[PDB]
Amino acid sequence: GRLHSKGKGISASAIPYSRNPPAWLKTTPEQVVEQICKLARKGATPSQIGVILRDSHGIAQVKVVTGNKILRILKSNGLAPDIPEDLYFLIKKAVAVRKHLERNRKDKDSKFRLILIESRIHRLARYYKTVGVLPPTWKYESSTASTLVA
Amino acid sequence: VRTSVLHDALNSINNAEKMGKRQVMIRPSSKVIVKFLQVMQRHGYIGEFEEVDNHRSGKIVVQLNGRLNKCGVISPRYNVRLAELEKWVTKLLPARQFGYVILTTSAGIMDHEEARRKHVAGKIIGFFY
Amino acid sequence: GGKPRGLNAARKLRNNRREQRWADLQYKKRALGTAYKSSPFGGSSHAKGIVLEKVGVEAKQPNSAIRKCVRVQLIKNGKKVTAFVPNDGCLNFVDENDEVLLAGFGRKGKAKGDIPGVRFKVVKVSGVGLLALWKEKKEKPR
RNA sequence: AUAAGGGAAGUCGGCAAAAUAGAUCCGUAACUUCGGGAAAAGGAUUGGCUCUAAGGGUUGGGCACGUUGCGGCGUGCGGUUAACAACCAACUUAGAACUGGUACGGACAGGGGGAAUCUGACUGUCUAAUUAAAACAUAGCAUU
RNA sequence: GCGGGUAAACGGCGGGAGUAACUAUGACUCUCUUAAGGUAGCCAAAUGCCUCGUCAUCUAAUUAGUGACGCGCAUGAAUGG
RNA sequence: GUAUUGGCCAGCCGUGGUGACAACGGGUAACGGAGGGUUAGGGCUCGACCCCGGAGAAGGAGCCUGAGAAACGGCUACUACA
RNA sequence: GGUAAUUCCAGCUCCAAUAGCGUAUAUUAAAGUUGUUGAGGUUAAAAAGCUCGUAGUUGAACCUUGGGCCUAGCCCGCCGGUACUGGCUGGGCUGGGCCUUUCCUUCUGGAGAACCGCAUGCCGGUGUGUCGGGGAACCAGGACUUUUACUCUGAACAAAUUAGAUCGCUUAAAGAAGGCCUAUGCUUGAAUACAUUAGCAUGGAAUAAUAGAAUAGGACGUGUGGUUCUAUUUUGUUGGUUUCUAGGACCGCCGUAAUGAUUAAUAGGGACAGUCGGGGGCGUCAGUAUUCAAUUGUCAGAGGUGAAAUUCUUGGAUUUAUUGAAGACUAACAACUGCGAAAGCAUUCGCCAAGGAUGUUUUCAUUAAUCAGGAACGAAAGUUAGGGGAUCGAAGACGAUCAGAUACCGUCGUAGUCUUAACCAUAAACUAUGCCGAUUAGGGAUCGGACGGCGUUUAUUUUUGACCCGUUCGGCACCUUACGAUAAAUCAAAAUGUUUGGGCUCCUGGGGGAGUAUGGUCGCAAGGCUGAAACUUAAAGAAAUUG
RNA sequence: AAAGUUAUCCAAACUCGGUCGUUUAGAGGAAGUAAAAGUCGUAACAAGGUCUCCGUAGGUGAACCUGCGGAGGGAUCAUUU
Ligand SMILES: [Mg+2]
Ligand SMILES: [Mg+2]
Ligand SMILES: [Mg+2]
Ligand SMILES: [Mg+2]
Ligand SMILES: [Mg+2]
Ligand SMILES: [Mg+2]
Ligand SMILES: [Mg+2]
Ligand SMILES: [Mg+2]
Ligand SMILES: [Mg+2]
Ligand SMILES: [Mg+2]
Ligand SMILES: [Mg+2]
Ligand SMILES: [Mg+2]
Ligand SMILES: [Mg+2]
Ligand SMILES: [Mg+2]
Ligand SMILES: [Mg+2]
Ligand SMILES: [Mg+2]
Ligand SMILES: [Mg+2]
Ligand SMILES: [Mg+2]
Ligand SMILES: [Mg+2]
Ligand SMILES: [Mg+2]
Ligand SMILES: [Mg+2]
Ligand SMILES: [Mg+2]
Ligand SMILES: [Mg+2]
Ligand SMILES: [Mg+2]
Ligand SMILES: [Mg+2]
Ligand SMILES: [Mg+2]
Ligand SMILES: [Mg+2]
Ligand SMILES: [Mg+2]
Ligand SMILES: [Mg+2]
Ligand SMILES: [Mg+2]
Ligand SMILES: [Mg+2]
Ligand SMILES: [Mg+2]
Ligand SMILES: [Mg+2]
Ligand SMILES: [Mg+2]
Ligand SMILES: [Mg+2]
Ligand SMILES: [Mg+2]
Ligand SMILES: [Mg+2]
Ligand SMILES: [Mg+2]
Ligand SMILES: [Mg+2]
Ligand SMILES: [Mg+2]
Ligand SMILES: [Mg+2]
Ligand SMILES: [Mg+2]
Ligand SMILES: [Mg+2]
Ligand SMILES: [Mg+2]
Ligand SMILES: [Mg+2]
Ligand SMILES: [Mg+2]
Ligand SMILES: [Mg+2]
Ligand SMILES: [Mg+2]
Ligand SMILES: [Mg+2]
Ligand SMILES: [Mg+2]
Ligand SMILES: [Mg+2]
Ligand SMILES: [Mg+2]
Ligand SMILES: [Mg+2]
Ligand SMILES: [Mg+2]
Repeated sequence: GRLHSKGKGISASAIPYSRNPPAWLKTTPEQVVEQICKLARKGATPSQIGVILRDSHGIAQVKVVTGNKILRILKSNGLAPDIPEDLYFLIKKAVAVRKHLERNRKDKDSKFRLILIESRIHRLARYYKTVGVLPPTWKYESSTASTLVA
Repeated sequence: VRTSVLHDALNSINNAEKMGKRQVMIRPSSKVIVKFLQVMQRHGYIGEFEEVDNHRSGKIVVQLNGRLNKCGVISPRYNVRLAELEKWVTKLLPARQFGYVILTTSAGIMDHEEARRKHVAGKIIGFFY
Repeated sequence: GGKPRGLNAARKLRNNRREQRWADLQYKKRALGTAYKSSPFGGSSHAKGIVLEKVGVEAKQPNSAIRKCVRVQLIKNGKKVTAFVPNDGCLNFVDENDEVLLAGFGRKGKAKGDIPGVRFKVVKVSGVGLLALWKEKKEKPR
């Protein structure tokens, strides 16, 4: 099922069979990218630019409209984040939970939880290191990890 | 996790045939599966098959008409010389007159009977009778 | 069921095998060689000894008899064991200090029949043979 | 103070005396409150003379112009001497050859050790002028 | 005076007869007796008269030493084991 | 130095080498191999011994002659027997 | 075998092998009772209490297929004639060329034919060949080609042995001998395959791994600048220098090109939205009850048991009403209902972090499954230091029953039962049933999210909230049925297993001795983990039938 | 060119001490198995006359008893406004 559970949910999204824009879209690929770059500099992580553009006006899938992937666009325009967003958010969650635990000494379950979060951090960092996005000498030290997020 | 789509396909076919069905569902499709089906057809053991092509992996629908006894898969792909290839036919085939053991070699996959005429050996992938 | 099945997993199967083999009684008996160490016979078939006295032992509950065993002194290591005398009437022939020859019952380290705690039988006395003397094929030397 | 051979056979009792002793290098048990026991037990070297090696300090680094009488400066701008040259200064450590009536911490100075039992946990204190101990005190524990 | 509590308060914590297919012992049982009848432990020990107790070890020889045995004249739990 | 390479040995300078993918050590009633016994197939067990290779002449060391020996139906010395 | 012995000691008769037969020990089959092929793990011996995680094992799909042709070789079938030949658009079978956007790298040298033609021979070409327009095929040499695994064919490799061909030592076990008319002679054999691990070459290119262009540091050009190095022979000889030239390394400018990025797995990770629960931690609020205490009224009994007594009582017991204090616990609601990895979790409210499921035309793109050692958690009881100490109650003291009663019954009662800071790591820790993945039959309930619909109820009222009908996802469960499985009880898994192979981890082999002795390791201790041997025995054990 | 001689090297052999492995004696203490017509009780198998079993702690001549938390392998698959 999932890495740490026995649940078997299947909630997800289904990609339509068609790979062509609808006839009512009438939006060129060139203009959208600059809107993407302004929102990226405005602060949104690549995750929610798609949902905000989808909700606000028109484009549901950026790939079919422009022929290029969203992160690829940001990388080619020099706006890619230094650290991947999923690992960034996982670190932020782990630091905030540790911050709660040192204040609440006898919060007995969160000690068990921290092992799961840190083990997933180590597995994802090992993948990123073995693929080359992060330098091979990068290490996750719990003491100063709070500075990386903010 | 899924470790043998071929094993899943043959198991589902064997179950449906034992249950008297006429059509079967195979979720994953691969080159080994598709090349397996014509080999099945050339001896009359199955009928028409259709593979609908969704963009993910495709599916398989083969049509059965009875006439099929069993179809199994050997999971560890052993290495067999040419001289002892008759040991396997002695092991897991009811008789030499009918039944086929399928091998994979550098010249495509084929049954053990045409493989003997090709004077070639390789790895074992399944059997049917 | 449940064994490793991979194509390069022969190491787990052979290494796991030896420990499991110890669970066999015959294997343990051979491997520790207690017969070479603990058994009265030094892993051999026969042995020679000297009789010291004749003792009678009563059988278990359903039967009722005296089995007429004998005490023997081993030359090899000087320990004391008890042995049986087969056929009938052999006790008269077998005197004290008679240089007997012994063998086993074939029960492989456990008691045989109704005779308790005795594992050996006399084959020869003064090197002539019991059954031959019983059938008067030979005469016991003095 | 010294004594041939024996080495506690003397005596209530090894009382008195003798034996070991510095430094460098090896090696070190049972037990344990894991801090110890431990310098455990038990071994090897130590002179004279002639040499070798190691451990430091101080002063010096290119052009391009302008004042002051070959020099102190004021500057601007390059390179890190593949670390060079001179002078100065006490001791500590390691190694080699030769040498002797085989001796060398040559005087002085300088732990005998091991296997067990009784008793008090330890350091400490008292009958000045016959008893320093198992006696007293101690931290800890409990009660009013 | 009468009636309750209190032992890390002072202190205390027993005798006699029978009984298992040899012999020995007594698991077991009757009996007198009051505040309770020495539990866990330990021992010829600095505490035992009979005593130089009995067995083993150390010695050529040991009233000495050590390890065990326990109806202990008269061991024993903060008078602490 | 050896018939010759080589930490085989003598000096100087670095701090290395093997290991859970089983190192290191303890047992072996262990000379190794060609091979013997037993069979549907897969295996289990034996192999001092007629063929090939290695080591030894009671236990250790040292050496002459000779192309070839650290030899024992060659020598020297100790230990135990005689 | 205890007085008519089918089983002992004898006589008759009979049985098995036969110049051989019995006994002891070792070893193999028997043994699918060691099990890769091929063995059990709900109850017969056996799934670690639970989760994370390292070695180790296993890992989703995707890249040149097909067509049209033509012909060679090689078998086999058939038909007949005749020893035996042709034929059959016979069946193939192995290819070897083609074109389809694909076909096949490359240099030099040797060698050297074919095709057309010639002179002479002849009757339009040839043997001439000491033909030239030649240039199939071969040989000997240079330059490049992802690398492993895998398979086919070769080379090299011991005599003996095994299988195995030949020869009548009178046959045979053996042996490599012998044979032929008549010979003063001739002739032959003394074979062959396998071993099988590692190493050396060749063809095939499926299956299983690996590398390549993304900050272009990418491919090409006889395009053109360079800036570096080398040096054949040619100018008489030698030396020195230069030019052109040939080749090698590196860096620019321009041009050429379809200029370089696979899907988005009912695999996984992350984001977002409305929700859901007795999941966790801290603080706070409430509830009766129990015990104790105070005030108030009366008078002889009150407790408990099959039945009594111990105990409390006019020094007013028990009971009645009001008030106060202390600690523990949250009835009914409460269920074949919910949450958590398990152990476990129920009074109100506030704060803090965490989680599942649903919805989604958000995001990354194999990031994954099980794990030897290793690590976190782990009921109750127990241990070390403080606080608290209502109720029960190990130990203990009394009252009864009984022949005895150190118990069951009744009145008291210490540790403990609560909490703070640290240890212990075992339970029938049970679903006696390991984890991941695929398929297999009908039904109706039910908890959470989403979607559709006819109506009722109701409000500063509509949409929302409550009820009803149908579909779907994810759970805790249940009834019938067997095509299936088991020795059976029984099972939608305990099925898809003699027609036996999806991936991963652990444990058992007749009963006792024994979870014992000893060694090691953790802990203050109690104890935990690992874990034998001597000896003894023919039965223990499981499910069901009749009593 | 012989005996003898000085200094290294290769080194048998002996003495003392340390360590590893095997066999074996030992007062006394404490277990297991078998053979019994032994003594004392009756814990378990029926609701075995107090339902049985598991973990933990204490107590008693002995089987055993009691406290706390679990399990049914139980003597209940089940009780409605
Ligand atoms: Mg996992
Ligand atoms: Mg799923
Ligand atoms: Mg003297
Ligand atoms: Mg003297
Ligand atoms: Mg002396
Ligand atoms: Mg004396
Ligand atoms: Mg005297
Ligand atoms: Mg003195
Ligand atoms: Mg010393
Ligand atoms: Mg000492
Ligand atoms: Mg000197
Ligand atoms: Mg000295
Ligand atoms: Mg003592
Ligand atoms: Mg003192
Ligand atoms: Mg004084
Ligand atoms: Mg004094
Ligand atoms: Mg006593
Ligand atoms: Mg005494
Ligand atoms: Mg005394
Ligand atoms: Mg004593
Ligand atoms: Mg004495
Ligand atoms: Mg003396
Ligand atoms: Mg007294
Ligand atoms: Mg006293
Ligand atoms: Mg006293
Ligand atoms: Mg290393
Ligand atoms: Mg040997
Ligand atoms: Mg041999
Ligand atoms: Mg030989
Ligand atoms: Mg020799
Ligand atoms: Mg020699
Ligand atoms: Mg000789
Ligand atoms: Mg010789
Ligand atoms: Mg079995
Ligand atoms: Mg059972
Ligand atoms: Mg069982
Ligand atoms: Mg279990
Ligand atoms: Mg695959
Ligand atoms: Mg009143
Ligand atoms: Mg409530
Ligand atoms: Mg609820
Ligand atoms: Mg483990
Ligand atoms: Mg607890
Ligand atoms: Mg307390
Ligand atoms: Mg009671
Ligand atoms: Mg009470
Ligand atoms: Mg507690
Ligand atoms: Mg357990
Ligand atoms: Mg479990
Ligand atoms: Mg609705
Ligand atoms: Mg039964
Ligand atoms: Mg004894
Ligand atoms: Mg009972
Ligand atoms: Mg039952």
